[PDB]
Amino acid sequence: NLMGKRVDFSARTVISGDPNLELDQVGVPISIAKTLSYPETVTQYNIHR
Amino acid sequence: ELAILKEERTTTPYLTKYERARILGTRALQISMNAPVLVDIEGETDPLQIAMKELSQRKIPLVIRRYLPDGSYEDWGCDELIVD
Amino acid sequence: NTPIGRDGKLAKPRQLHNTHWGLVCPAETPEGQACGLVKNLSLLSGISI
Amino acid sequence: DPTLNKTVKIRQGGYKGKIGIVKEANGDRFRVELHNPNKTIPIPCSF
Amino acid sequence: YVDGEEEETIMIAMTPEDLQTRSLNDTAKRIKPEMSTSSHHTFTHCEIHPSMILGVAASIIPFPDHNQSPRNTYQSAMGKQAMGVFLTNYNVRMDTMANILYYPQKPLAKTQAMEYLKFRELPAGQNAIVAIACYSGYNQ
Amino acid sequence: LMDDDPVLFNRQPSLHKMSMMAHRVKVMPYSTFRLNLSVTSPYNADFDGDEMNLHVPQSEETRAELSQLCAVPLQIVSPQSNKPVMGIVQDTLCGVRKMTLRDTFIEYEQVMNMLFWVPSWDGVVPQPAILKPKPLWTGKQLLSIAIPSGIHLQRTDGGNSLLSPKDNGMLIVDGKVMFGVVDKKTVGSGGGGLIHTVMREKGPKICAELFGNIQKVVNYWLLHNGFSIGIGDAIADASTMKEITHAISSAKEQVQEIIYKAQHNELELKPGMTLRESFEGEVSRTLNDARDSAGRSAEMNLKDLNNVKQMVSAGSKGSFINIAQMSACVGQQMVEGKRIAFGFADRSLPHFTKDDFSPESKGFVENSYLRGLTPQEFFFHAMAGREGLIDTAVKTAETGYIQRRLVKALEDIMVHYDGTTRNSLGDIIQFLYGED
Amino acid sequence: EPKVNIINAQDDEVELMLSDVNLSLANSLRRTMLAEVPTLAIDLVEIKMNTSVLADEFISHRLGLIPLVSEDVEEMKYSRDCTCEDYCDECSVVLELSARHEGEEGTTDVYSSSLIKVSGPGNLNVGEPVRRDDYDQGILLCKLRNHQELNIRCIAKKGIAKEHAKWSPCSAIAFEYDPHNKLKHTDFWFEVDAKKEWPDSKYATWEEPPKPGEVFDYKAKPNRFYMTVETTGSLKANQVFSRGIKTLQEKLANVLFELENSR
Amino acid sequence: LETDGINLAEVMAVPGVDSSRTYSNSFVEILSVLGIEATRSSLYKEILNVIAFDGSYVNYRHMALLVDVMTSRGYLMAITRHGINRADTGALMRCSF
Amino acid sequence: RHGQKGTIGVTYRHEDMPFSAEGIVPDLIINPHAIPSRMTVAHLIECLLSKVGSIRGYEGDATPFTDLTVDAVSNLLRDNGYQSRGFEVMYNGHTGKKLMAQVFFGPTYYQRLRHMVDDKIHARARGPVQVLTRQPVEGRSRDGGLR
Amino acid sequence: SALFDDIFTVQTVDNGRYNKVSRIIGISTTNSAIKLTLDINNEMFPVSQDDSLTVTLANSLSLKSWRPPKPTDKSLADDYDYVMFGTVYKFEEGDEDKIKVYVSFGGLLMCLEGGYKSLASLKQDNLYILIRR
Amino acid sequence: MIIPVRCFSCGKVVGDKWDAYLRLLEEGKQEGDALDELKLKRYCCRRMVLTHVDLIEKFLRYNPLE
Amino acid sequence: MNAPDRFELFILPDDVPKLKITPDSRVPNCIIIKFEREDHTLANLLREELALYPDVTFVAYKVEHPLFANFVMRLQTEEGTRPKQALERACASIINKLKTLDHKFNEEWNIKN
RNA sequence: GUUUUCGUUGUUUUUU
Ligand SMILES: [Mg+2]
Ligand SMILES: [Zn+2]
Ligand SMILES: [Zn+2]
Repeated sequence: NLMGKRVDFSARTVISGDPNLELDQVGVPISIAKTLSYPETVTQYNIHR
Repeated sequence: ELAILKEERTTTPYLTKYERARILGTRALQISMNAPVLVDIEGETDPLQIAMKELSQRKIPLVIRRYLPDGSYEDWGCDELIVD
Repeated sequence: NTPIGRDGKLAKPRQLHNTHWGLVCPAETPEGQACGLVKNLSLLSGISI
Repeated sequence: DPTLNKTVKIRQGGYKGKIGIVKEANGDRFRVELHNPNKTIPIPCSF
Repeated sequence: YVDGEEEETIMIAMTPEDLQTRSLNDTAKRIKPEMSTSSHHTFTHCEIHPSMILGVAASIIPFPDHNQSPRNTYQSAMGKQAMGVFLTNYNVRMDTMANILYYPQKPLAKTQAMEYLKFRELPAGQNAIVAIACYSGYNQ
Repeated sequence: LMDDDPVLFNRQPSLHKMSMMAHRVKVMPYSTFRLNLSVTSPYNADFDGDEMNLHVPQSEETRAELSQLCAVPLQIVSPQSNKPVMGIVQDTLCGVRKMTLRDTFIEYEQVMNMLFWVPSWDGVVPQPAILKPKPLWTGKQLLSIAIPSGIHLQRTDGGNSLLSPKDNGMLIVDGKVMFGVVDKKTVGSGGGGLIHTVMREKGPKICAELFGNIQKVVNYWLLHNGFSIGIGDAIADASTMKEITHAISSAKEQVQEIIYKAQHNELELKPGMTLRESFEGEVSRTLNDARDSAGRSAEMNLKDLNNVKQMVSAGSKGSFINIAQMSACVGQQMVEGKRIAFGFADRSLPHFTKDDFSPESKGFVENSYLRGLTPQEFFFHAMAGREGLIDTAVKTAETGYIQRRLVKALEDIMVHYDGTTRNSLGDIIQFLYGED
Repeated sequence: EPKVNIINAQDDEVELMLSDVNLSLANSLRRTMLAEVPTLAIDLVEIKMNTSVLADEFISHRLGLIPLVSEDVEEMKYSRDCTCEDYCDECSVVLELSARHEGEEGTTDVYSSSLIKVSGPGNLNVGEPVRRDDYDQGILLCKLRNHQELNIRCIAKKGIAKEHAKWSPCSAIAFEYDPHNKLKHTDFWFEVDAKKEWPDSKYATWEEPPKPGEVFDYKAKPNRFYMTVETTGSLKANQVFSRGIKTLQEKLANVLFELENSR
Repeated sequence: LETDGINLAEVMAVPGVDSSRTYSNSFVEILSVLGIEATRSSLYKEILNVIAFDGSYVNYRHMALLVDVMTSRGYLMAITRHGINRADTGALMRCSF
Repeated sequence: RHGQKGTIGVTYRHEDMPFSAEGIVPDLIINPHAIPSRMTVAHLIECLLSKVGSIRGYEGDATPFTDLTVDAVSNLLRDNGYQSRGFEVMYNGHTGKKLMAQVFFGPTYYQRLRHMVDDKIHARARGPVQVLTRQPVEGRSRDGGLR
Repeated sequence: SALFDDIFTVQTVDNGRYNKVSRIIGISTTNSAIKLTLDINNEMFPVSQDDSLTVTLANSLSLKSWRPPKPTDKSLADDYDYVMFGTVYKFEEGDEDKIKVYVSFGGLLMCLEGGYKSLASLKQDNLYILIRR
Repeated sequence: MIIPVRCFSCGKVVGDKWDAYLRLLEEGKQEGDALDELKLKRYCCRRMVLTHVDLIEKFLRYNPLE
Repeated sequence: MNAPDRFELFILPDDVPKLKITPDSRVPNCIIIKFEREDHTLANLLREELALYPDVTFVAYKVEHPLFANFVMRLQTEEGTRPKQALERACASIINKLKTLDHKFNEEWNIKN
């Protein structure tokens, strides 16, 4: 439980290869992104957004 | 006794990637908390680009504190570190 | 099944031996822990009653 | 909302002519499940 | 018959042909032994069909004598994990897991014993037109 | 979770720091994780059924830290042996091998399309190598277009000349391919490589975009050429097998003479190695020589067009002895560092007489996969394969144990502002990290 | 400039000599016919009840795989276009099949003939199940045994093969040109020689075999192509050819219309 | 000369033998006779000999630190439970091992 | 049937695949890389003889230790008016162009495997945890949190 | 504008492993000791041994993004029948009179052994190689 | 288990010919010969029916619950 | 479960145009055309016809990624001709060539029967 | 009206 542990905001699936993808890039299934979320402050630069 | 005088800051004048990133993240979080911005924001709505800009301009108002293995700390100002 | 146990890695048991000639499937075997120990009747092996 | 849990079918749109059921109707917008596809889609109330 | 221990004290003819002492040069075939160190042979038994030393899964591979043994073992293990037709009464049986190919095909290249295994009768795959090529770098 | 957002990237087992990275989100439909094919090398994985793991940041300081530290380009070079870890691989690698073939010519509009395939293109089309009669471009030209400017490279392959009579050797100036056929030794993960120098000079971003454009153009050209393989690639002409058979006969004669030597109490004893053990060593050396000469003759027979030969030359997959065993001869069987033993009393199989020692009589394979394997040699190969798989299964676990123990051994050590190497307790290990 | 010379034509197939045109254009037109031909296939399969031994979705899928007489598919609107609530006869067609096996022994082999055009945007000659012959029951659909009834009601809708391969009107469409590799667009693999190891193209007659000493002309270009326009039966190879041409033409007209409108 | 079995002190002084370059494959005898640092030298030598026997290379500094770490106290700290746990470091670590 | 596991990279439409002079497109494409690495000679023999039978209309025995020569199969195929080694010219489907090489092309028996893609997809942001440790629960079936 | 000119009889032609391109050896019939090696596409310009070939080099053919050659425009190449664009990658300052000028035409190499004055003008970067017939 | 409606590869409708193909089989006409009769040239087509396995009858063999 | 819709392969969304223009500042009289709901069928066809034009300096298209019904092309017509006019010229040229072949095929099918 | 929950421990199997 102390070194290793189950952690939220973590996903697992099969890998895929793509020449049309950047080295640092990665192809993310859309449903995963919708499922996952990033807490983010309400700032003026994005308030309308 | 705890700090080290400004003159004997024997540490390199460059900024470690460690401290560099710590500074960048700290500044980005600060601005994201509506902190006043020491540089201008044109369209860089995201905090992190603003933080990187303020760093390149060396306009980040923070001071390092480098704890030596002996335990003593020396304090380096963000503006004086040699950004590489 | 080989009820020898996994205590002690060793190589003799999991290793194939000439004396399975025509007795167990030489190629089929489990992977990892079960590899080399569990066996299978060859297509012409017959068991005495 | 008691206008849910009932058979509903589409009159116009990209999936015109598909049966479905209503699950969530937070407000002024209806989300519907479909039978042939194992998916649930939004759609305005009027379609 | 012969058990493991009985196998040792006997001399078998690995083929029906090998019983008769033979007397050519084909580059598309395996190579048989020389067998010249002993001018005299007293054979005792013969191999009905040596390819019967396999397992049920192992025998499904075509020409397994042309690939690496580990590959054969892998195919043997995995074949038990490909979906297909295993029973006829599936519909009546209430099972937690059951998956069936719509159109199982008896493989074009089929071994002999498969008749005994009904695999042609109970196939678990399809024969598909294939190309061995690098098309869009997505086949890697 | 919006696109381009930095996120973590973790695969197992995590042997070394390159086993994990952080990436920029690019959401697409379908339910698999899509990876630029170069990333695989440090991940040492293929699409044979491999999963993946990821973690998403929930704060900005974390997001900045990832972006600035775990950025994949930052880790292009490997301190492991202070060299690049990734490299151009597989379809791209073998394809680029063929792009750089001297008699490589490209049509105008085709060149136009590839040039458009580079998002890092200058917008300035190069002149063709030939202008009369028909304007044509060489793949070297497009490759140079991909490369950034101000780049330089040379490599003298085997003491060659500047004229490169073999088309071997390599030279780049200002990122312009001067000559040579690109290979793993050039664009692999080896040290000093083109990729390495690009990293060193043009920093991370340029070297990563280099990989991206390389994939783009290489794969596009290949597509518009295609590449395949056929069974015929693994079969030689009759005279070649004749020579192979003569060599095999000579080697077996050598072994038989060694047998007549040892049996009459005439074979000399090796230092610290018994007459039986000397005999075994001599036999093994003879069989190795036999298979080596045979595979060498076969390879020599091969035509350059052979997809197998093209492939070994490209080296993105395959090796010489692969050809040797595929076509010429699998060769001698080895078990625990020895031949096939007498699992039956005084013989390995009931189908052989007692007390035989001919190469085949103790585990020599003369055939190849194309020739098929007789049951005895099949079984010896199967024994070897079972042994090897067992050894792999044992080694992976034992090595994992060793790695765990070691990492526990040195989990706290650090370099410090003083430059010393001290532990959590502060006891200095090295007076200077690497003395440097 | 474009030329046509039918070598062999048929209801299902049209095999012609297309020359004096571009390789790219020929490929594009082939793609147009194969994928860009709207057609009509069983889409909305609906079971009032069933008793057969096969999965309802399996039967539905096999039903979609049924080519339907699609002569007037050009005329009927897409279902999406039509503004009527639900479908109407002008935006979809109604067929029905309802087969039962009676008798404790035997097996009633349901056939596509059992599918019947209940409705459809008349008098459009559409929704008619395609058959090799009138006596040809058609494709075997289902086998009903003792006390096995089948009642179903389906709705088909006009669509394109791009949307789903069931709409593919052409069973297959080959292609070639320059069978002698005069343009040398391919490198011929071999061990001794490509010539004695490679067969000869069926269209090889249309082009002479290049002379031994003839010097290569790098101005040689793909001019004469070879074609056979198969149809799965829902439409005629000539109708398929013409309709694919018309679809390409309409796409180009729309593209230029956008060119003028956006400006 | 390459010998089977190791008897460091006895052989080194043998006539006809380079006592100044005599080497043992066993670093334990190096510590016994040639103290700590030469023991570390033979240690690393054999380590790399095994590691690079394949020809594969690893950056020196890492192996240097490794051999250094296990020579810190001046004697052999064998990599097992006893030596590492015998370390005077924080209990929370040594126990965790 | 030769340990050649593979997952679906991507699907191409009928037009999208490259096509033979006969118009035949492959059902699936594979990486030439594996063959030299894996030495699946029996795989090539299988595809060849499969094409031979399909052309000839029969089912061939695949029993090993059988002297069926690949050269004999080549004789039969060349008799069938086909490239003895299964090479076939193939065309870019996207442009219709010839492809500069010729393609080993044919049928082969293949097998779908239980480990379907969605069998494994899983995510977790917040939900069930172990009461004993208040930590994310285990198991994809049970909202497992990545260890 | 010809930075160099000479006519060469092909001593040997070498396809070697390559087929579309042949490596050739020729000596300037005008002057011996001018050893020229060149790489040229067999098919696009076939040749054979002992072929006397005019050889000429000019830095510019105008009598930067490349564009299809308008037939309206003329060029020194209009007189020639096989033309390459190349780059000067080694202008050797060798022996007393052995100056080896090596030019790469995007992969096509060439060895030019000869007098310095014969090659003194050829200390350039991008040279067009011009061959008659 | 039943005949496919079309040829996977090209999409040629094939189900109808099955009964006819089976009839051709009844008289032991050679596989290749019968295939030729059906005007099924492309082995992309020939393959399925050449190795198509039909087992719906085994389901009919089972006494249906009704 | 994340797979995109099949019917959208040809349906253009209302908010987006079928075509999108963008001038290429990096070189003179060069534009960039962003494409939607189109593939090699139209792309290569238009590209070849245009490439046959003499008044074009550059032209090239590519599909960014197969999963998306949208690709791009970078045209540059020489100074006199702005790219858009050569594009519509190629459109009309292919229109007339296709109509010619259409009437020809009508004639040949009519006569053959 | 906001709000709001399913078990363990084992076993065996494979998944790399
Ligand atoms: Mg795996
Ligand atoms: Zn309507
Ligand atoms: Zn077909």
